[PDB]
Amino acid sequence: SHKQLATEQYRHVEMARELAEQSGASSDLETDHQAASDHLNLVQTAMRQ
Amino acid sequence: MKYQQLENLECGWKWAYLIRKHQEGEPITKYIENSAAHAAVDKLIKLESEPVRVLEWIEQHMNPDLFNRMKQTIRARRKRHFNAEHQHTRKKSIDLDFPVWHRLSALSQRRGNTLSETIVQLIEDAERKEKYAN
Amino acid sequence: TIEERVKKIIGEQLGVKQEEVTNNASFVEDLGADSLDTVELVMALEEEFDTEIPDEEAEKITTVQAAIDYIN
Amino acid sequence: EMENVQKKLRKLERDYYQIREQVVSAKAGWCAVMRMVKDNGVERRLHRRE
Amino acid sequence: IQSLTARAPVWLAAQDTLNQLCEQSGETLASSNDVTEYMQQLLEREREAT
DNA sequence: TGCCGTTACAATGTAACAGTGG
DNA sequence: CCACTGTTACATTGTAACGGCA
Ligand SMILES: *P(=O)(O)OCC(C)(C)[C@@H](O)C(=O)NCCC(=O)NCCS
Repeated sequence: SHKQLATEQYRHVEMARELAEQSGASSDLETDHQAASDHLNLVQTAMRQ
Repeated sequence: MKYQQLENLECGWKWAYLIRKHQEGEPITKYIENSAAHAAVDKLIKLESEPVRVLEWIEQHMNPDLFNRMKQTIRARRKRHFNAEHQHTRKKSIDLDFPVWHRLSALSQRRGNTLSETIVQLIEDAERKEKYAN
Repeated sequence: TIEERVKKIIGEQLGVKQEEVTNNASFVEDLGADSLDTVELVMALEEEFDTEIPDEEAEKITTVQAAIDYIN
Repeated sequence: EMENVQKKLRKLERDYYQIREQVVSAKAGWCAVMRMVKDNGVERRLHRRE
Repeated sequence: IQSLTARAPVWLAAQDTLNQLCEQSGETLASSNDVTEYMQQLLEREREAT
């Protein structure tokens, strides 16, 4: 059980790392989508005028 | 019933206890007259090496007021005899200065725990505080 | 020195004295300790040093010298 | 959930520790009695393996 | 294993009794027939000594 | 209830350590 | 040095009071 728990801890660490990677990806996507919304707004405005 | 009772052992215990009490001056027998008491004590003294007859001796001449004390003494003797086999089941006796004991007993009564449980909890909390700081 | 632990415990676990054990000999057959006795010896060594020894490492202590070799 | 199992492992470890002192003390006590009883007492008299 | 364990104590007590009985004699017994011839020799020695 | 384990004491005896002064 | 004293950490035995259980 000691070896099993240590190995499960290592597996847990690996999944935590990959989800940290996904969190970073989400932040980058958030920046990109902010830019996209700005572009949409711009376009809208342009259309109106 | 947790500890099995052995006759040739508990009877020797009872004989030794009664001889000790008699040597200490306790009135072993129910006979106020000194002659009958001495005769019964002599019967007991010569009765050594006998469980099946020391039990009968107790049933017949034992002082009524010592029955409870003898019973609880034998209970404690049995428990200690069975617990003294293994280290973890033994008990360690210490002496505590009166203020320290007073505070510890105050805590134990307050929390409803025994002295052992109270000290175990306190030591665990001390270790936890160490880890908190460390 | 610290080896005085091992060379003591071994004797206390096998009935031999401090000098009786020879580094060239083997516990399994040259000391008279059978499987159970050797298990007891290794487990007492584990207890003394407040450490752990898995089965695999533990099986390589059949010789006298090994008892210190893994220790020091 | 797994931290609870880690604590249970610590409990099992302390139980193992306790059993280990019991066993080592038993063997320490045994040593001397074997040494004395090897004066032909243990050959067949005491060791009533039955 | 449990069947053998149940059988064990009887066999062990038997072995101990037989070993004591044979060692008391100069001979070591190995068969029921052999015990019978030992009985015959015992009878011969008895009928002589008497 | 009466037995039975269990706790928390009390009283006394000892070994071991630390002090103190001759 | 050495002896005698003070102290701590036990052991050993006994007892009263709770609480569980038939
Ligand atoms: P040997 O006749 O002295 O018997 C030794 C033994 C089988 C009783 C036992 O102590 C032993 O040596 N077992 C080998 C190790 C083992 O089985 N480990 C199990 C770990 S879960």
